[PDB]
Amino acid sequence: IVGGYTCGANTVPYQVSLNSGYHFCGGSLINSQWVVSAAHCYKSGIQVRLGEDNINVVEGNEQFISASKSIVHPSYNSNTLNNDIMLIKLKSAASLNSRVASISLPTSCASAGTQCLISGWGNTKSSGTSYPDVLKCLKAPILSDSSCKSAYPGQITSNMFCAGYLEGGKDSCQGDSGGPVVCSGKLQGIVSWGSGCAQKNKPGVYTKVCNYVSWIKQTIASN
Ligand SMILES: NC(=[NH2+])c1ccc2[nH]c(-c3cccc(-c4ccccc4)c3[O-])cc2c1
Ligand SMILES: [Ca+2]
Ligand SMILES: [Cl-]
Repeated sequence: IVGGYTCGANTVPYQVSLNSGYHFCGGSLINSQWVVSAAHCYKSGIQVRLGEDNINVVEGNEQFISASKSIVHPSYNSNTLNNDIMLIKLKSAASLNSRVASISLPTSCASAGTQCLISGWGNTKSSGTSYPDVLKCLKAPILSDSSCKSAYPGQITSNMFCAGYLEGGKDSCQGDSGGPVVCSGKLQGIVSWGSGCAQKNKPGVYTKVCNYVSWIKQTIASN
């Protein structure tokens, strides 16, 4: 997260770190046995780490659970990143409490102007790499479709939305992919891509979760 602030330990209880010997992507807990992340964060050997703040120090509250299976959306396109969503089923259910809690899926999509909270352990520099130990937060608004399409002509599908600041300075970045974009207590987006990080007129692009709720529900119900 570039231009964000330190969240404060366990203030984002649905945030998870996907780990394979190092942190490579974020994710969101939506119930005690399932996590939602981005399809491009897929790999084998994923250990989901819940209740984290400093990802390099065991401080207490952490729950490390292995993924039993990861379900990449069948229509995921790695060249356009259209349908960049994945569901991860945990080997055992997590113990939910005040430090580990799930986030609700939306019933409707959000409107431009909605203020959301994006979090993650990704890079905090736009020009260079500086990875933090603790979780960073950023409050950012969803942009209108015209501004998004005007910024990325020909690359935005109906399953994506832009959120951020056109002046530059604040954005999600590498290491944040797969993580949550929460607005009014509902998970509206998943960190997907962007051109650089925090550059002027190049806002971040997120997977529009409201378009996948029936898919998530049906897939979980059958797995
Ligand atoms: N400007 C943004 N808002 C933004 C958001 C998420 C991002 N993720 C990345 C990213 C960069 C390099 C590699 C990966 C990557 C690739 C495979 C698996 C996991 C992460 C990224 O997610 C850049 C990147 C940029
Ligand atoms: Ca830790
Ligand atoms: Cl267009």
